[PDB]
Amino acid sequence: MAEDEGYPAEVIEIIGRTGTTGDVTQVKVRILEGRDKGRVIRRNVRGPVRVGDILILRETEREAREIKSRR
Repeated sequence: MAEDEGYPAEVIEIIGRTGTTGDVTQVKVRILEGRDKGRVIRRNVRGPVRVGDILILRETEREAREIKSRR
């Protein structure tokens, strides 16, 4: 319906837990539409999930901290 300012992604498969940051949960989702339509990525969010979930990625962030420490 014209609306294309955000491409929703449906969970295709769950990876598991992440923790560290705070009981994080990484899951893989695929683009339902938006040119690409068919792009699987790995988004990290807090809380569980269930195959079917849908969420738009207005940015998806990145967070390229890259701890200089590196030990």
